[PDB]
Amino acid sequence: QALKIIVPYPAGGTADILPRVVAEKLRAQFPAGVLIDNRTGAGGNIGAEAVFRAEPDGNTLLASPPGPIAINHHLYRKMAFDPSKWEPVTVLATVPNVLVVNPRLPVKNVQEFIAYAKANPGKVTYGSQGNGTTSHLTASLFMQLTGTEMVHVPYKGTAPALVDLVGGQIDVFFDNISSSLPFHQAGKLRILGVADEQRSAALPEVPTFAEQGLPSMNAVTWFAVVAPPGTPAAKVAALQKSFAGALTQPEVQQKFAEQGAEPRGWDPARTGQFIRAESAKWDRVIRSANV
Repeated sequence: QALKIIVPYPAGGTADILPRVVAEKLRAQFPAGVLIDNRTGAGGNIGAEAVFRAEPDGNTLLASPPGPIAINHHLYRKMAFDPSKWEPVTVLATVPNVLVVNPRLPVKNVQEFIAYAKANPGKVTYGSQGNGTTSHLTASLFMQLTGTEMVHVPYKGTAPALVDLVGGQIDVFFDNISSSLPFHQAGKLRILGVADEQRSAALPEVPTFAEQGLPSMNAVTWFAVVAPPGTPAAKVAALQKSFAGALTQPEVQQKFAEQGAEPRGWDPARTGQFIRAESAKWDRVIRSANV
């Protein structure tokens, strides 16, 4: 019985790399092999649906960022499955979002940026990867927490947005840390804040938003494993224990750090609470801003 893990995003990105690094460590346990299948489309809904439908024996699993687990059903009018019915296994890792600005912007930190945005109401421009994306929703969270108003400029993905931020065609981007990190290290962008409960290992000198007085401003790309509805608890538990064991291995922790990723390996109970908490949080953000 081979373990099939569907990643509903292309090969070669973070969503693909993390479950692959982990699955490399699981080989001895899964003699019939561990197979990562990439199935792109519809915000992860295409791959997600294939797992949702599969036999709930724990040998078909979805390894995904949040979209098809906790977010999409708040964005998409109708979908082929109900995300609230996923059986949680684990969270492999978290990659925090950050507030990044063009260095000519005359702000040094979050409070200064907040003040700039309020003195220049409706004028500061933020890029995103498109409506409903993590960058769009993170910006929306920030604005609802701070009562700032900023102009949305949607891009086809991260690279066009990052190019415009570097060039100065937009003022700000709520990027994932690994995208912006090397630009910040070369002083070519300025990361003001990390939207997480603790600082990032990859950027020890940049404070969190909590430490800059905005403690509710947490926004991370979490990579979870979930099983089809009705997968038995004992199988779920055995799988999570296996994933947690791999995340211990130094080589896995190093390859995760290389992506800006903090390993988690949370137990099924913790994982479920977190997902349910995230669904609620992001629905609340989407309603206050629209889809």
